[PDB]
Amino acid sequence: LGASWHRPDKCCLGYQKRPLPQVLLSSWYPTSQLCSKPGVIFLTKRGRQVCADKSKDWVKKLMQQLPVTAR
Repeated sequence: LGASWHRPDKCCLGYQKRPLPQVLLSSWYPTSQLCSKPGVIFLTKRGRQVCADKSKDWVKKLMQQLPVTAR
């Protein structure tokens, strides 16, 4: 504990598991590499974040459909 927030557990242990539509998606940001199984989270336009693994199929298309959260 102690400012645990300082630790961004973005390395979602599990992923969406389902293919979401880019019709409402915005972009996607990659997690750290110091994880047991880090992938990439998708930040919908106005929806929410979604952990996914580029390894997937729909997650791959999105990567090409969207750029990446850089800021």
